Amino acid sequence: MFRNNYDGDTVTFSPTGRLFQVEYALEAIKQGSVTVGLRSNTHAVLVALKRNADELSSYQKKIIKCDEHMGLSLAGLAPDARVLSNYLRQQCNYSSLVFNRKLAVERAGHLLCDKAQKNTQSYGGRPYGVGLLIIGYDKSGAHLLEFQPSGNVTELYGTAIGARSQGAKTYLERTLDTFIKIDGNPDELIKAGVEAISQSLRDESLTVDNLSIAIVGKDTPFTIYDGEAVAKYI
Amino acid sequence: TQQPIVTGTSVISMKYDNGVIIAADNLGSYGSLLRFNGVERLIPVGDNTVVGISGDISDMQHIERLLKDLVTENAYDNPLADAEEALEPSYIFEYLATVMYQRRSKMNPLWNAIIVAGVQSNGDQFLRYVNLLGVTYSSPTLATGFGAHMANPLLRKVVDRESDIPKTTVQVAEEAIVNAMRVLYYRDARSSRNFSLAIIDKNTGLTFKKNLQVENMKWDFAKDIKGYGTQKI
Repeated sequence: MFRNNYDGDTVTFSPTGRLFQVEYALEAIKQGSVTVGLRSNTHAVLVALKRNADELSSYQKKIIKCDEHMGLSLAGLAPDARVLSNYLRQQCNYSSLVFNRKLAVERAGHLLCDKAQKNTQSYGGRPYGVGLLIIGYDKSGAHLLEFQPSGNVTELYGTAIGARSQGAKTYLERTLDTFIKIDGNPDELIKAGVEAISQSLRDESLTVDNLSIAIVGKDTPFTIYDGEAVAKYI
Repeated sequence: TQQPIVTGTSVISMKYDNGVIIAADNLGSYGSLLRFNGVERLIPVGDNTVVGISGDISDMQHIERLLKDLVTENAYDNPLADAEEALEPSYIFEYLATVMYQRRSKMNPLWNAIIVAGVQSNGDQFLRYVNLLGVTYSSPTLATGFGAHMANPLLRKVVDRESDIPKTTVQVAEEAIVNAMRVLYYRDARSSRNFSLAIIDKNTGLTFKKNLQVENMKWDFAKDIKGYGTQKI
């Protein structure tokens, strides 16, 4: 009731110093379907649940490659995800052309942060209402980052975002000690991931149609598995 | 730069079994006036790279500053700036090559020839050239300006093909370099007797030697050269 007076734009603090437009943006992510990210010391993996509109439609892509050694998964506003991942593609590319250097994942996260931040401090636009899980493999090894609408980017061993994602996130906390040690064994890291995302299913099952998987690592370029490519894990 | 004013002559360089050597004299000329004599034209970037520059000294100073800025920028939010995520010679090169070609293409060159020397993280020697045209090449030896004409032929007798590299020691390479510096002093009217030398070694790191002097010259025979044909005394 009181919140109603302070939530009109991203350029207005509430009397307790909240930015409700940024908080609302966070809620946009919960309208997306679940996606999980996790990693060991050799590989990083994404798992997504894809939605269809009905039985006549395709399922929507959730995973986007940004470079040979980097890509992401999304939950939330699809257009936002298109804008932010193109931006990442450009930054990776710039790093390569000018410096002959693969963009570090940590640096990718920072660039992403700064771009999203600007949308939260000026009148005219809105925060990005999408969540991103970013995996990569650079000179300092395997990485997983989570991006928030606030711009804030966090480095994690594992996480989940989107609808019903708490289950997977709990499972990843619970299994932490195990999955981070899955080195030189990519299919096993993938199995851990599929298992995690499974904790977020409510009366629904993983199929060759709805399950999307991505992996990157040492000697392993960012690869996206869909369709029959995911069957061995189901 | 539309035309060079203060200038440095040859930079020369070669690979050897465990690293690279690069040298350049300490002169800044002003036409035919030997104007400045403590001009350092070798530019270490971190512990793994040395950038040697010839040509317009104003443009050289501008490039120096670009390089320091890279070092500064690379360190921002970079917990491994002194390690895994330090600048590689290959990054410094690609950056400069990009800059030189851009400036050529705006008809406003940085009026220089540059050799970038160092060792990559995997221990590989790095040696590559770029100039005011944006022209780039590698070779087991590289030399700019006058040094391309007299130092290269000397240096290639040591490392003639890729296979000569692991057969070549610092000691041998350094001797070859110094001899070439003496030869340039003999025959380049814009050379100085004083020079700097840097070795970048996969094991021992960067060794920067300032204030070398050309030594052991032959002038002896000059006492016997009289007239230009028929004159006997």
